[PDB]
Amino acid sequence: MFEARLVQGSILKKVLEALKDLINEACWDISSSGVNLQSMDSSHVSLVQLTLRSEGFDTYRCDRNLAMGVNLTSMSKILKCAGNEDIITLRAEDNADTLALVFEAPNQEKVSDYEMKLMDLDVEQLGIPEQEYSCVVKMPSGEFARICRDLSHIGDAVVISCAKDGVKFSASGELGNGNIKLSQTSEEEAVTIEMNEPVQLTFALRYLNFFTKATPLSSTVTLSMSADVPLVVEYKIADMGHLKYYLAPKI
Amino acid sequence: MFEARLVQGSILKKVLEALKDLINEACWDISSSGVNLQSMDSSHVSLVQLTLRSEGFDTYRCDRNLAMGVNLTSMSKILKCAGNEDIITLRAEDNADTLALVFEAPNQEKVSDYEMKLMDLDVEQLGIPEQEYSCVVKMPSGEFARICRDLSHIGDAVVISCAKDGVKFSASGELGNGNIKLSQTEEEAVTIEMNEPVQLTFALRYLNFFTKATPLSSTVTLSMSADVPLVVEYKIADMGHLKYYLAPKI
Amino acid sequence: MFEARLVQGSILKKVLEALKDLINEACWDISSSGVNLQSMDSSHVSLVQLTLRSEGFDTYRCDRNLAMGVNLTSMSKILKCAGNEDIITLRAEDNADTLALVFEAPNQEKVSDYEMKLMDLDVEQLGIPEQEYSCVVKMPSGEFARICRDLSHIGDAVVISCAKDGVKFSASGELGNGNIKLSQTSNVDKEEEAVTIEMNEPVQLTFALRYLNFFTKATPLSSTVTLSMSADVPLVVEYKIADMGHLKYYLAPKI
Amino acid sequence: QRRVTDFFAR
Amino acid sequence: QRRVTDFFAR
Amino acid sequence: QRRVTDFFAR
Repeated sequence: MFEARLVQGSILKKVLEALKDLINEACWDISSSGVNLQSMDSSHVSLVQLTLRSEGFDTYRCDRNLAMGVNLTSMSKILKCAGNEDIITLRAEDNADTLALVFEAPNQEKVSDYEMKLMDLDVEQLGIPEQEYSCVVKMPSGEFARICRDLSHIGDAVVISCAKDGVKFSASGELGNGNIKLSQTSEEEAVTIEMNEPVQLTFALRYLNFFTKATPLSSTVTLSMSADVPLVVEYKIADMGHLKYYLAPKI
Repeated sequence: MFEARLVQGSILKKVLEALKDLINEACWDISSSGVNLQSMDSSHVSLVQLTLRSEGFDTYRCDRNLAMGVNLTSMSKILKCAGNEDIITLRAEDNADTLALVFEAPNQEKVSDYEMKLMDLDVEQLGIPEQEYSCVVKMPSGEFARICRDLSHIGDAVVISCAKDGVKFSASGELGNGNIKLSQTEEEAVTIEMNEPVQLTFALRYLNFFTKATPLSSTVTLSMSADVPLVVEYKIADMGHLKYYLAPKI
Repeated sequence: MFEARLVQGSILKKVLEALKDLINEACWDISSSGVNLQSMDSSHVSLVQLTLRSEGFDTYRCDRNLAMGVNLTSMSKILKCAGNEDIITLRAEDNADTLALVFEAPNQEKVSDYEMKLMDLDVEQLGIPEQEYSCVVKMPSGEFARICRDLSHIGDAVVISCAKDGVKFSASGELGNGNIKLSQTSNVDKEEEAVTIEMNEPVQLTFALRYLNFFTKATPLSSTVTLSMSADVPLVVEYKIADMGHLKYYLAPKI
Repeated sequence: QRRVTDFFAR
Repeated sequence: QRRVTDFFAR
Repeated sequence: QRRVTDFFAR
């Protein structure tokens, strides 16, 4: 069997909001070490990489490794039926092709208990090895969303330029063009830049907007860029795991 | 004439939100004893039964019994033009085919005053008798709405099963299926007066239209018996009640 | 050059909400006396008359008069990218066909800096002459919105009747009809919560609600609104922009 | 689905 | 619905 | 536009 219980249920609702809108299907890799999901969106331009360490669950049992194929829309519609304060427990009969979720209202004498069909899905995972990056920007996840949405009223693509001093997001449009300069600040409200060498890259906003759906998962977000290689937008899921989004640049 | 003044106006807005979406037309039965509306929705599957005792109005005059035929959509659009704190007064010239509503702002020395055409409608409705029921569940009206909406993401029809211990709402669907168990636990409480166990199946389509009454009451009571209609009763504190009847299946 | 800095940025966002939905294009008249916009909507039934006195800006430089042709939709989409507490600075190279806006977050971190293309706009502005009006009604701007929206559920057109006693908005419709009477108010506890009527002689006029609803988009600019009517001449719906200017809307009556 | 017409009558 | 065209000039 | 299927494999 596999059985994981999460006292802060809301984490799992917040996760499936971030994803359901970017990827319909996805293969959950269950193991001792915890829960790993990696998918590309249907365009093959963005890539999602969820990690929930087993450590960060109140209860975690898992006898064999599973590959649970989940329609994320189906699973979102179900987590919609879970209160934010609810204590969510996933359970999968190993010898079964269905996944059970149990929501206990933190009290007694109310218990929702849903059960969703699983599908076969080829976990052909991609390779992502961890790297030194040229620029890393840590900033409030709000301010990153606020920026990405605001430049969408201007242009299709944002140019992210990064120095020691600060970081500059730029968009050109039909109507005009616009520039947002964040400076580095001297506790999650802070903007900070670990910088090997300057980077300027262009990314589709279309996509960065789907990523900021993860904004209610973390105080802060970190952006890791290098010359002509994918942007990594990493939302920390405090004391539990992380949700990394990879976007390919242009020219 | 007939002339009733209601100091808590919001009650009358809250009522017409519950109804307007379920029934376009409806006959108001006016009398000494107060205001009685009973209608079925156009499908003949649900039935609404509003009662406002005359005693719960600040003023209440009514010379003979009337049958005022009201398009409830028309009357909703008008009560939308009444502030929540407003003091609503209905007035119908007996010798007239129009109904007047007057909204006095309790503060602002401002007074809205609308006037809406009535229609002829057969007041000759159904004879729902009062009954001992097998199960009665009292629960927060919020939690009943929260439940009915949540199972709508799953299935068409809910199965309401009722024991001593508690009550269980169950739905099957395309994507999966689910079960919500309330156990027995002033208005925050869940409680079950139970003669014998009942399990019945109802369309959620409809229970969702009923929960539009959820802002009328802290609590709702569900009364079921074997192969006879569910009664979803919203109390309208110290004024009357709004009972919804839904027929079960197979 | 021209360069104006406004410490309360939100005023300029609030303005462009009122306008953008009524008028796509519009010619801003810049001068030492300040910023003047006058446009009709494309139907020629309503007319907008914004004034922002130079006085009411924290900084105001302006060497020659400009006529900046602005697509207001474009300029709304840009002021949407300005936080409410942000310190907005307009700058226009006179010898340039672009207008620059700079939003400084008053606290910390960050400075947005947009730049929007201008258009050539020969706009025949009209000559509204100042007049004694028959009726003037000052009332809370909220209560005027609350009224205009409520009668929209009833009818197309409102009849505004005005005596010494009070003022009465009336609408007829398919479903029924309605009347809202405001009385004149002494015993308040707020100067802005009051309804008051300087009245030379009684007036009754008919106006399209379609339009009065676009006007009430200015409701977050002022505690109060004043209505000025006279027999067979336009209604003036005037929103005061405290210590800064005013936004006047003119609507033509019927028959 | 039964009709609620079926259980009670005029 | 008379218009403002015909109340003010140029 | 480019692909993120360009950097990482099996």
